[PDB]
Amino acid sequence: GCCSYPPCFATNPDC
Repeated sequence: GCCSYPPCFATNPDC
């Protein structure tokens, strides 16, 4: 889960 995990939300343009 990229959009619910804080560091993967901050790095990826879609989230």
